[PDB]
Amino acid sequence: TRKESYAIYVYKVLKQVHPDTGISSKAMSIMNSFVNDVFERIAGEASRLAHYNKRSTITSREIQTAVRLLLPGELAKHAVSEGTKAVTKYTS
Amino acid sequence: ESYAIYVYKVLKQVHPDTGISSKAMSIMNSFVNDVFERIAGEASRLAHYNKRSTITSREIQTAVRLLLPGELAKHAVSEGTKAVTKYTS
Amino acid sequence: QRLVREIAQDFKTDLRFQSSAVMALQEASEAYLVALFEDTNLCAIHAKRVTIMPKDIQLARRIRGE
Amino acid sequence: HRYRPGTVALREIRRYQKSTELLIRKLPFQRLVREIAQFKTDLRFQSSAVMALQEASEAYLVALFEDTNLCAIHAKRVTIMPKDIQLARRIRGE
Amino acid sequence: KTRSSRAGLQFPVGRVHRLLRKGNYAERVGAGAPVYLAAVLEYLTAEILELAGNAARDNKKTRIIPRHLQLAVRNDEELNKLLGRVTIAQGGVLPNIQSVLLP
Amino acid sequence: AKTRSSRAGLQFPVGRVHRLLRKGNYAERVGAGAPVYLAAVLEYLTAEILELAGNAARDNKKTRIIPRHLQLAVRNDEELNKLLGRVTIAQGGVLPNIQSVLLP
Amino acid sequence: DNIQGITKPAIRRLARRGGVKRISGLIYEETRGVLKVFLENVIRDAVTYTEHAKRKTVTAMDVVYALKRQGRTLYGFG
Amino acid sequence: DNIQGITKPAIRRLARRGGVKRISGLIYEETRGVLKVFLENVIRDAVTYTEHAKRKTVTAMDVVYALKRQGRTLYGFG
DNA sequence: CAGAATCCCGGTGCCGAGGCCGCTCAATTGGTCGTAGACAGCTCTAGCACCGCTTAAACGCACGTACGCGCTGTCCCCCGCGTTT
DNA sequence: GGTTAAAACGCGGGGGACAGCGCGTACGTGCGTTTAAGCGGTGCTAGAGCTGTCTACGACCAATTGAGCGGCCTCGGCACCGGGATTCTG
Repeated sequence: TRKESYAIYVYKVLKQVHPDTGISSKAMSIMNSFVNDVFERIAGEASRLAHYNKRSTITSREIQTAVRLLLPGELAKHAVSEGTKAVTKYTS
Repeated sequence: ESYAIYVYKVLKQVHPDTGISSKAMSIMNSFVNDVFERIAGEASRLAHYNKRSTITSREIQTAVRLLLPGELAKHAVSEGTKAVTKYTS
Repeated sequence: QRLVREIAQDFKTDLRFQSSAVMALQEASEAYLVALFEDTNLCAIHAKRVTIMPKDIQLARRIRGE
Repeated sequence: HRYRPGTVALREIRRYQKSTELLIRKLPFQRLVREIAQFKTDLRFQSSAVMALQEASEAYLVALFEDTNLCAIHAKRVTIMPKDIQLARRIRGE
Repeated sequence: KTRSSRAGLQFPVGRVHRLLRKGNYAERVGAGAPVYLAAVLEYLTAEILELAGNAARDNKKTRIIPRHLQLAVRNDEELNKLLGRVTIAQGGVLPNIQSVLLP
Repeated sequence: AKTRSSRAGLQFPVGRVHRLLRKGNYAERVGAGAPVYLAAVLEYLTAEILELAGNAARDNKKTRIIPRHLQLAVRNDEELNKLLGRVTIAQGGVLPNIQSVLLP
Repeated sequence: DNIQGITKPAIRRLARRGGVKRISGLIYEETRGVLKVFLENVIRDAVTYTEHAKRKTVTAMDVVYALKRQGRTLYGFG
Repeated sequence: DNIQGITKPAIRRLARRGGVKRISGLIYEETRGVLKVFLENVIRDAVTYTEHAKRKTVTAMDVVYALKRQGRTLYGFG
């Protein structure tokens, strides 16, 4: 039976940030674990926030708040910048 | 609303001639809320790991067994089982 | 209260506080410092010293994971 | 010819910090796990489970020993002693 | 009649049921979940209050105060484990002095 | 017809993230922009970590990225070390570190 | 400089509660720095929560949520 | 008595990886006790998960879930 | 300066990282509908500010010996190596 | 069932862990002076909070169809083994 993964997407990213570089299967599994872990953290924080303000809908604002709360230092700044850029381009 | 009156009703059964301050009442309120949140979240995880729609008494029991220490957990399970049995019988 | 106000000014100008919001901060801070000193005293004793030293505090924070 | 006491100790420190392999033998560890898993009689295990247990255990022991060494140094000693481990686990919150 | 009366408990089953159905934990809830949880909560509350009262009587008092809750919780092996990471306001600490400091 | 990933200029899949959100018991409704923002964040983090991984691989004269390289990259960066301070990586090993008082 | 408002005898008092017999002369500044760092983190989180809530006043529940986020649950201010 | 299978050379190698230069002769029993306690806790949680799952076989995901429960978060096993 | 460790250049060949081809199912679009909640408006109370007051408390100074420290003698035990199971 | 990597056992003796001493001065106990922390009283109002519009938004449904997980060859990045020159210790 078929199962979901992130391997191809990670490989596409890697081929963008290192045109000539291979990645082992163990590394791919670790990366899948990391992606899943971060996704869970952000989603749960967003739900907790959405519950605090009695909102039925989780919107980009809650996600941004969650990310800001969760990532330390300039990394949060860059993350917010990237997300905002992506959303802005998405609307147009 | 809160659990204040219910805490009182519990208090009077284990210590008739005693009182309790409002600060203690708030502390107990927080404790009840905290334990409820812990158990509920654990049960929600367990119900997710097995891909089941419903949280059942079995799920809550699993959560309790995971969360509490032993001697406490055993008595908790016994009380819950007695209560759920009396609920139907 | 003045210290809390001063350090809060660095995140959002023209804020306002609740009395309980400050009481909670004071409670948490006092408890945190009490625990820190409790561990630091053990550290100093393990060092076979009565006096408590900053190095003991640093060791306590390091081992604790801060 | 002899290397002076501690030299080979440093050599081992370097080489084992360089390497990434496991240090505990698999068969003894598997026997230990399957012995202390007797909670529920007549159990069955996936190999990956024992591998993850071994990984986590070795990681936990390394992390503990690091603080043990820190304590011993704080005590102005080279040799680690059980009291150092006890202090580490006390401060760590166990 | 109230479900608590049927179950012989003291905490309200119905409010727990509503909180479960409202707190976004799953798609469905079994009839027995709230009763079991209420029983557990009642047992824990009774345990805490019993120890608190014992602590209060030990100091010739009739009203339970946060200091008494602190003493009861911290003077127990398992409750302390359960509430290791909880700070109680106006709770204080346990009196103890290291033996290497007394003359 | 064009994919939402393409419409957003991202490499991670918007749709799968949307489905995981709507099938994860997090809220009653999900905003149309939440998955885009989240996918952007995840893609940025992935690129960020992979850059240091590839730098480690180049430093160690290797073409493939191995868990030891991931360990080195994560622990050699302060922000990542704070973010993943409670994560154990299999076959990752540790950092070379000898105290100055142990050696003459 | 309101950090100096955390008086030397106040720090001695906290230590006495902790069970410290003799205090060195540099403990006070180190404690000042530690407390500053801790308060900075907690306040940053609390103001983050407030600004997300669109409030201007900082509620106590926000302090509670922040302390929970740090991992120090507080009973009483609920 | 399989706890004696965690041999002195193995513990010495682990310490070496930890950065210890000189090891006392009494470390090994304490290490054995600590390892036993940790393994007991994790295995108890894993067995609990397995019994809830209605499985004879203890899966790796169960071990991962226990470690996540205790705050270790092992990567590389799904 | 013996000699134990280590790095270096080179050859062997394999197993695991990858490209290509198939085809589920899931991602997109167009469309309908209910209502979430952003917003518009009216209400008022803890927070904040100023003032005189009591007095709780911090602080500088005197000065003693408690104890933190450097140094010494010595013997407890751990490492490093070789042998056996 | 076989191979051999490994663990355990003996020994020499160097490493350092320990008990003890004389010494210096840091922090303790105590006092007198100064500060401003708390009271409470009076006052204003910023901003939290409670009544209510309506359309912006997401959930849901049908139909379409190509993006993603997989199977199967493919082949070269790397470990392994070897002979040798070369740091480092003692």
